[PDB]
Amino acid sequence: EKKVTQSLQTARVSRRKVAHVLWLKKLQDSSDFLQEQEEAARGVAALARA
Amino acid sequence: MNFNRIPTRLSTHYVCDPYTTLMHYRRTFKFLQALKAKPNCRALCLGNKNQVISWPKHFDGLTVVTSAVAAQSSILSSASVYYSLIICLDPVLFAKHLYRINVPVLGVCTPREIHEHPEILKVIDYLLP
Amino acid sequence: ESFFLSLCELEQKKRTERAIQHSQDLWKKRTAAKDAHSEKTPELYDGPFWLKFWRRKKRPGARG
Amino acid sequence: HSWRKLQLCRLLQRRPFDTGSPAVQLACLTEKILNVRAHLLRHFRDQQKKKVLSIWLSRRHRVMKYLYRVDFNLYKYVCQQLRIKCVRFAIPDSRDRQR
Amino acid sequence: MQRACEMVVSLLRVDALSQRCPFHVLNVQILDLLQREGLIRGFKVDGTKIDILLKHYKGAPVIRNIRVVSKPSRDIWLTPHELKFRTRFNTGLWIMQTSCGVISHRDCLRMGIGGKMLMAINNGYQHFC
Amino acid sequence: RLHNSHQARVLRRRHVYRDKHLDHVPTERARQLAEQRSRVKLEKEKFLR
Amino acid sequence: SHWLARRARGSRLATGRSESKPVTVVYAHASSMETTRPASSASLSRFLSNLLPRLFLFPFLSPSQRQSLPFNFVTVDVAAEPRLGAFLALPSVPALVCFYRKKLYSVLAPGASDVALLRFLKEAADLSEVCSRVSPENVAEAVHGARVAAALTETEAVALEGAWAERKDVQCLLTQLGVAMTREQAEEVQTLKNELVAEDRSEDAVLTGGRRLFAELQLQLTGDSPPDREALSTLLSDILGSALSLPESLQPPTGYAEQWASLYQIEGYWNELETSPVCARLLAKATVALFDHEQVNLQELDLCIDRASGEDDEEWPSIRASLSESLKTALNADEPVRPLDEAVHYAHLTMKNLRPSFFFLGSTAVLDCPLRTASRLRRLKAARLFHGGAYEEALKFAVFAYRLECQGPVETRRAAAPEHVLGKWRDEEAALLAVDSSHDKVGGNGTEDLFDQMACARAGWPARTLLMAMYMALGAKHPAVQRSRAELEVLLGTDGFVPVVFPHTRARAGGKPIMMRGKSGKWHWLGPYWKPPWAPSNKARWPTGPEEWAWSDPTR
Amino acid sequence: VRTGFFRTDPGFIDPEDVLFAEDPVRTWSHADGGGDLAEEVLERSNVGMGTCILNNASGVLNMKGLCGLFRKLRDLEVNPLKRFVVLTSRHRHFFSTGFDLKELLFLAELTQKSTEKTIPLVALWQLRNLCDVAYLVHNYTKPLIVLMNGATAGSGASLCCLANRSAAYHSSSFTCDPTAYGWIPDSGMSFVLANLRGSLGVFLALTGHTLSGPDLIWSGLCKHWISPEALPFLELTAEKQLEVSEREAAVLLEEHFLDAPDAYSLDDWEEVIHEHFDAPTVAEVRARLKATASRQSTSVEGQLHAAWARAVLDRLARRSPLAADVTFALIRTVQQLKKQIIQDAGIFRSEWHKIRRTGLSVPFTLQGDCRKQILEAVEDRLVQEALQLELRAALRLLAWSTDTIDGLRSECAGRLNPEYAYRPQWKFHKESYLTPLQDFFPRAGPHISPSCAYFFPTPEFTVTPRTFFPLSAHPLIRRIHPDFDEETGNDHNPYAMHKLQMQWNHSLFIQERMQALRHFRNVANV
Repeated sequence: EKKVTQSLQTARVSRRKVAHVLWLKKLQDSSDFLQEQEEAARGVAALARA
Repeated sequence: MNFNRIPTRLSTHYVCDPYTTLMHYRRTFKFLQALKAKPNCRALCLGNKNQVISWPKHFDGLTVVTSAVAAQSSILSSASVYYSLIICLDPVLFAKHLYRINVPVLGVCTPREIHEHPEILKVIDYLLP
Repeated sequence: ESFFLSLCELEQKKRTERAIQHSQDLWKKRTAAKDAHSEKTPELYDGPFWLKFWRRKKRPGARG
Repeated sequence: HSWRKLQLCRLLQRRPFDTGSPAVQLACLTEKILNVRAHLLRHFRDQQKKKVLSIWLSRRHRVMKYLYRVDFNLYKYVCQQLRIKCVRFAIPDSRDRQR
Repeated sequence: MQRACEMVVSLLRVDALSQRCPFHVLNVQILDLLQREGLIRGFKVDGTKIDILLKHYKGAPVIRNIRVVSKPSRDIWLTPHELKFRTRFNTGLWIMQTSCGVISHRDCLRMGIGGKMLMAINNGYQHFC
Repeated sequence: RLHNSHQARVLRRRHVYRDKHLDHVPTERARQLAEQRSRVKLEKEKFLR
Repeated sequence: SHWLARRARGSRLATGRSESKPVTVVYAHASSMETTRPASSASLSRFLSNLLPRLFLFPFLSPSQRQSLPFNFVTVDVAAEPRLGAFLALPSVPALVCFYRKKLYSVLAPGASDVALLRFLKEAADLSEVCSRVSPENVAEAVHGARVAAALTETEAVALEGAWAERKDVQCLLTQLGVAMTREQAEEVQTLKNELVAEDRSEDAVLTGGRRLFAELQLQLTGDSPPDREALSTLLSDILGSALSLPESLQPPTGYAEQWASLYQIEGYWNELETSPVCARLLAKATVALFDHEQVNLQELDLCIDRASGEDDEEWPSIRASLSESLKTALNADEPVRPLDEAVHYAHLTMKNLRPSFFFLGSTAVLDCPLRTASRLRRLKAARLFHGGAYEEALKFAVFAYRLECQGPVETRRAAAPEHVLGKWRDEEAALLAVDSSHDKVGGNGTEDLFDQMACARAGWPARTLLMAMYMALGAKHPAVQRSRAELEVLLGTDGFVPVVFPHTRARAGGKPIMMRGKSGKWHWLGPYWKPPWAPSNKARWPTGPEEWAWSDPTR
Repeated sequence: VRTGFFRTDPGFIDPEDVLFAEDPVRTWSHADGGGDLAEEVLERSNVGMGTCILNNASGVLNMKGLCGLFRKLRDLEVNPLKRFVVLTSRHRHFFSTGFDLKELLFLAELTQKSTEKTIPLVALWQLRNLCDVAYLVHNYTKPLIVLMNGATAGSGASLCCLANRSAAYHSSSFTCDPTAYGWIPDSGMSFVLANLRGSLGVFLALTGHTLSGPDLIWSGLCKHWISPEALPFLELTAEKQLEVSEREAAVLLEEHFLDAPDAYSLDDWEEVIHEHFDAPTVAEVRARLKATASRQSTSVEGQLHAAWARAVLDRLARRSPLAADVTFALIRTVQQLKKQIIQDAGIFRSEWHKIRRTGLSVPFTLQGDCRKQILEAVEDRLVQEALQLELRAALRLLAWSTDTIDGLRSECAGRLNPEYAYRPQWKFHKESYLTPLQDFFPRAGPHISPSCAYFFPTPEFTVTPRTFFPLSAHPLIRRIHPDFDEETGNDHNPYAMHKLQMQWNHSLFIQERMQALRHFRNVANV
């Protein structure tokens, strides 16, 4: 039965990380300076390639 | 309206439950019948002024201790000559005086009184809830 | 064929089925309770402290 | 520190979530002892952590004593992997500090 | 042995219908001896605890005294002719553990076997160690 | 069992593990489980008459 | 009746819609608030209307354009659909949400750049994938024309061209592969795995290695023919970072800081096996697949299982004589002794530190003992059924095979819980006298008996590991797994057990709180909130509980 | 009053009354030897009285329970410091289901597998133990208060109905339908049924009619009506039994008798039952019932009696004819013996009623005492005769009645599987069954196994004299004994007491039964 209990503990841990990933997603969206800087870096890369 | 502790546990009262009360009645009825079947026997009745004016405050049993050295002496010491049954209604008040009294005692009291002063069961012989 | 033995076997089989059902129900209940406990966030005890309980009154002197 | 303890656990664990088996307990206690020793080397004025370190040393000693009797081969393997002295408890210790 | 020396406390309760004690097979056997001797009304085994339903008579409890003889830090053994002298002229129960089980000192004396003296129940004032 | 010296403790061991959680002792939970495999409280009567 | 409305639990209008495409793009606007005033929502709607038909070439929008779009385009009004508004929870409007098969993926918020908008559209199209896309060179011209109709720079043209010319990305590929794996789409999983394995994507190895390995493993397992054990061995070794837990036959044949940092180095994908249930399930399924051979003949296996009983000494010689070479090889083949995720890096350690057994005297192989042969036949059939899909029969046969070894062959043929379980507190003389003759016979596995399994935690038992792997590969919540576990408990006769364990001591290290004497106010040990072990319960000490104005969640 | 509640208001629930509710079973939790509450019979240790509780898991009675109860009752009876005994059950829905139907089926198959069909020692031992326990229950020499606190199926109600203080209360069911599975009343059940007015007992045993509540009191099965709350009260208050004399204690026991409700289910049916069941034969009973059904009477009473007769015929058509005939013969024989005893004693109906009334209370007058003596003698004779006849009939049924086996099989199948309610398809001389059994002694029926000769040289039930005072190992305590013999110096016969101890022992019996079971299994091969 320990093995069956292990299959339960994996699900319990996985759902705990699912919540944290959502929290980071909110923090990323709130971050606009980071997003604009990354877009500017991508544009600079395209300019260098051209 | 209240600012005190709120108890969480309630204690039952087996001594004053329905069946126990019925048994009390059945057992006391036989003793009362046997006592009345005999002649020239008087029964004393004791209570409190606040639960009875007309009733006399002095009787033959009362001793009326007046000295400090006599404080420990009981006031119902001589009731045994005159009476063959003491019907008490204030066992808590009269406990020290009904202790080891040489006449049968029939006490009437409430479950709260019994539980708060269980020592009254050592001075009561018959109980009528 | 012994009807006594056949009845004993049938009794055992029915008892086995009932025990299986009861065990499965118990497992489901316990697993649900523990999953709910895990899902719930740690509760923070917000009541009074234990300064009165820090001290103990044990039997005094020897013999204690 | 938690990452390092997780790596040691994954090395010495019975199964994926085994964290209480005496081998994993020995690994985690060793890691905690090392972390507290580094912290003390930095904050040499933190006195309570020396007491905590002594307590954890005693706990690790008891865990090693238990594991030695319970599983000798695994005890040797754990000591080898952790690079710690493989103390043996075949007979009771001595009252001489030189021994 | 520790569990029995603990159960002494649970057995020596007064003004209680029943009391709990720690569980152990030795405790169960001593309780069997006590019930066969009619010193307790009964007992119940519930996991880590045993609930002893005590017996009373005229208010006072049947068990009036327990004297511990064999403690976990010191065994006490007796030959038959020493047990006879030590239990001389006493109506109390001296619990003995032997190769034949947990029995009374009277069974041990009739069997003439060497035993370990655990407890003395209602032995008054009679002890040597 | 009095003298639990080193030799006594070594000689007194039935098994590597003492799985106290695998012992069998009668229990009220066990009795209830047996009955369920196979409790209503009642109020006292009053005897008014 | 849009799925968005169904999820919102209502019938709110979705004017966009008046084989569903996998990706749905929701355009949330608030045109109802300002009908006479165009506001910014009207301008954005005009830009999108003049942009999408130009970006996507077809030889709000006309029906032809709506159909030709690679994604399902639906428009909603957050100011007129209260249910959808709460469902979307959009902080501001106008906005563009993207759902990948009824799952939120990305949200473009108001006031975004043209480059960001183009990247959003390109990503939606890629995830979704008569139909064509404008060339990245002409994307700038298309955007400029759309802007002119609704109403360029040197850097803007380059940015737009690069963004439109970029190919699929790691997030898109990983999400698609995960969904395909959960859907058991073999051809999809294959194509996506090949694209991920493509050399140009090797730069994303740190992010794609685990998913790639598990996709390979899932493809190998889901292949119609029984999985190839040799092929599975390589992937399993890669995933586990070692091969010491594999069966022997399948196993392939200086500075201070460096030495002290080598200790914390483990080379297995353990995060994924301890976090992702799909990965652990796949690992257990792979162990189950390894638990059987490939040359076994179906009819011969069935006949041998039917004839063999595990004890029949009058028929065992005929069975052994009639066994074929291939079946005998399969029976003698090595099989796992512990779960592949269990006992890694120390399975090589030797075990050293009983009574009569059901197994034949001097037995050392499967064929030596009749019981072991029947057990292995049942293990083979159970694994075959598990691979096929007959989970119920697979679990049944696996439990029967394990019980043949744990209990006696007669007690397993009974197919019922034991009549009496001896050894309890009270033993009845009826049971003691009916205990039969196979009473001292005890054991399992074949070399280590139950008395050895009890003593050693590293002992192996393939029959036990078969069931453990099946349970792990199906899941605890699986109805079949729950039924099988209940049946196992009942049949073994250990149901209804109530552990009785004493409490631990209330002695704790360090002592009790002490405040330093003098004028410092420092705690020599512990603080003023310390709860002594000899203290009542929290519920006892705080009868009222949380007040109505306390915070339900104490996290800051 | 308009919306608020009042105590006088009907339906007013008392919160304290609801809160203080208790589980009835938990009153006997502290009653065992080892404390695990697994023994068949649990004895509580109390001052001045004895308390025995039946604790079988299913409420069935087996040899282990028989032996335990026998030893406990004998010890309590001999003990003079225990002025009275109390008997109850720890079960939820049953007080006693009677002897084990599975055991009966096993004994029947064991008997009928043999070509000669000899009576096995296990069967004879079990039946003789049952008879001896029933006689002890009836003849106990102390106030024995036995409460039927639960349903009583089969023949398990005799242990209560035979006691000095048989008692009933609400939920005291009584379903004596032994003929449903081809079996007859036993353990004094026939005596109890025959001791009822008219043919009420015969009607009950034949129709399997269930009487519960005050029906027991009004029928006469149970003397008194006492609530279970008295039993703990008696345990706690039995210390004045030793402060008052024996007769005073016996009268003190009566304080716990209550007044039962006047309702009686069969109040307006005793005459009809007697008329239809006073016949000498079940064939005549069936004919009378059919005539009543076909009376073609449209009156109210006519239609009521026709419906009742149809119901009785339907309930009788599904039973075993042989079992019904044997039960009728046994009960009628006991009733006829009682009538003959009364007629030969020359006691009229009024005097007999006044004598019977002495059994419901302690007689305070000398004439009442003499009447009680007469009642004791009559009941002793009747119960001994009923036990002997029941033993004979049961032994012969075990050997010859295949309907017994089929009925037991069907009863077990129905008990296990609800849909297995299928009724067996069934296939008479009173003397053939009631004649004396043949024994071995240096008599027409089935032979008994030679092994029986050690314990029972005669398979005929007979009352074995018993001591009424404790046996000591000390010479003086032995000497003061009333059975003390100056010639030998011992207070008993050690040679006979050895056999008695062997007879009352479950280890020997269980070994014998397991060996018999193994031989029965080998009979499968041959």
